[PDB]
Amino acid sequence: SGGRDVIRCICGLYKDEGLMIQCDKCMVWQHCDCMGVNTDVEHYLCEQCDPRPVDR
Amino acid sequence: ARTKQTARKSTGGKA
Ligand SMILES: [Zn+2]
Ligand SMILES: [Zn+2]
Repeated sequence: SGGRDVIRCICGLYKDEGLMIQCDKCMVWQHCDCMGVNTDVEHYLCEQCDPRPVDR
Repeated sequence: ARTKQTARKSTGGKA
């Protein structure tokens, strides 16, 4: 109850590396660099749960 | 934003 261990990044690369955040909805992990996350965000969401501009 | 940092290129295995 709490775990999930799902690496769903825009990378398309299933790899737990670097600093990763948890998408509040789908409870995945994603690399801060690609999603452009701030780590100090109130609640982070992947581009699937909440479409955000991704220029990578 | 729960931040789990798992860098595993050279330093990803403690002890
Ligand atoms: Zn990524
Ligand atoms: Zn999501």
